[PDB]
Amino acid sequence: CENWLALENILEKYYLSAFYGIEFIVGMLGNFTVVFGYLFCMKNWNSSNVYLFNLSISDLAFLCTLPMLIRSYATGNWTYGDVLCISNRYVLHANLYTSILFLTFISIDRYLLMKFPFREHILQKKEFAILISLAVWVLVTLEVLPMLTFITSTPIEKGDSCVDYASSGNPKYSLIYSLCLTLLGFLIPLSVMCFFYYKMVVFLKKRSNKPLRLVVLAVVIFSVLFTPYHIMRNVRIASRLGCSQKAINCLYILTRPLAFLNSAVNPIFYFLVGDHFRDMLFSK
Amino acid sequence: EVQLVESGGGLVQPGGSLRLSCEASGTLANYAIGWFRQAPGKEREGVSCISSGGSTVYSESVKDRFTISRDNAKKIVYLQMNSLQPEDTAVYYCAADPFGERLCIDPNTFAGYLETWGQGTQVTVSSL
Ligand SMILES: O=C(O)Cc1cc(F)ccc1NC(=O)c1cccc(-c2cc(O[C@@H]3CCCNC3)c(Cl)cc2F)c1F
Ligand SMILES: CCCCCCCC/C=C/CCCCCCCC(=O)OC[C@H](O)CO
Ligand SMILES: CCCCCCCC/C=C/CCCCCCCC(=O)OC[C@H](O)CO
Ligand SMILES: CCCCCCCC/C=C\CCCCCCCC(=O)OC[C@H](O)CO
Ligand SMILES: [Cl-]
Repeated sequence: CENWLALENILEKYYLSAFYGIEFIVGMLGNFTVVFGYLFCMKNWNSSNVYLFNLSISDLAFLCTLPMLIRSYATGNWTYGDVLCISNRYVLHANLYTSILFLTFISIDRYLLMKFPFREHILQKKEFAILISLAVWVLVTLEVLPMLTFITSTPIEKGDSCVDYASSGNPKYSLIYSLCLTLLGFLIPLSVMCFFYYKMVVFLKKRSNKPLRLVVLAVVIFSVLFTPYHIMRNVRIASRLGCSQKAINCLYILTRPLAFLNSAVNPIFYFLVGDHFRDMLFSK
Repeated sequence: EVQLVESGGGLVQPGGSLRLSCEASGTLANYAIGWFRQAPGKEREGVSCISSGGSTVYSESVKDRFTISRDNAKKIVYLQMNSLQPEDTAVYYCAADPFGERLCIDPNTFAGYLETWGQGTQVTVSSL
């Protein structure tokens, strides 16, 4: 399967380098603008502000790894060592699953604000949103920890080793883990956003829009960008239970920067929470 | 470019009614007007809000008792307060948002972005 190995090498060296390079540029400019916009324009933060700021810190953590990942793919090997293998492997998964969770909590915030504009409920308080943000980081750190435990079992001390559980290790355990992570990390938050879109539509039908705009954009962005990646990560593991195996790995490679395009386009949500932040940004 | 003045503050017996006015000097058509109140030792809280389109919102504590209305021709926003109780004793203020459809989405957060406020009017609800 020499031809498929040529495709794998080209996809890593040229496709991943270019796609991650573009995401690094668009992501850094977008996230620094919305972060400095909050640091210099927002005086009194609400729940949605807290979640959006966390989403940007999550994006920026991922964007900071990209020069190392692009340099590794461009040279064909991992040379940064064991500490940087674990920190990079953590940040990539953590950015993926914290991002959909921050958007799920923003969606519930927009729904409660639609019913109770004055934010009287404890669930609608800024201090509670800070607690939920800390909960999101702890939950996602825990979801990602079995992958890190597997990585510490491999010979990372060699300095040039940094395995992907989709491609290495027991396929039976990797599949159970990857399917549980697809369910808890992707499908469950996506369903919760779908449920709250439906609750919003029912509320507005009874009373008979901006709240619908943010939730619909979140459901569309995550359905389109996370679905090919989640299908291929699971198909890559299942195929390990040949040329078919290398072809599936090439399809899997293609889907990875497509899922992380999320971190470059996420700053758009800053402009969908009704505060006229775009107008506030131009004034400064 | 608008200036606000609240008026109508007075002494009400528990269960009594009172109407406040928020009068503007400057057009008011494109402004959202929210009513806020501050009791001694407590934080400021929104009570009622009217968008430039005419949509009204009420806090849960005043929902069954207050009515907000506007007269763009006279540039006045009224707050009819029915069934007032001692716990409603506070200085009532009105604020104006030039983004007419913004304020009433999240009055307690979006009030913080506003430069146009009145001086406040004292409403005292006490028996005897
Ligand atoms: O990878 C992407 O597309 C980004 C990505 C998207 C996902 F959705 C999920 C995970 C990841 N990725 C990482 O979390 C990660 C972390 C640390 C290091 C590497 C890494 C390792 C490399 O080499 C070693 C040793 C040689 C044989 N292959 C393995 C090389 Cl060459 C290049 C590397 F970036 C990572 F990939
Ligand atoms: C459980 C959490 C997993 C860990 C991630 C938590 C947050 C992401 C950033 C961490 C800072 C670590 C950056 C490492 C500092 C420099 C690394 C270094 O010096 O390289 C050593 C090399 O890899 C061989 O010795
Ligand atoms: C560590 C914390 C983890 C706690 C575990 C959280 C589970 C909460 C519910 C999940 C099911 C998904 C949402 C419930 C309904 C979604 C079904 C759907 O697809 O949409 C519904 C439909 O649109 C309208 O009728
Ligand atoms: C603006 C964005 C432009 C960037 C473009 C990104 C590149 C295309 C990405 C993924 C292809 C989809 C992968 C296939 C997903 C489902 C297919 C499937 O199920 O095939 C499995 C089969 O078993 C195999 O043998
Ligand atoms: Cl690997």
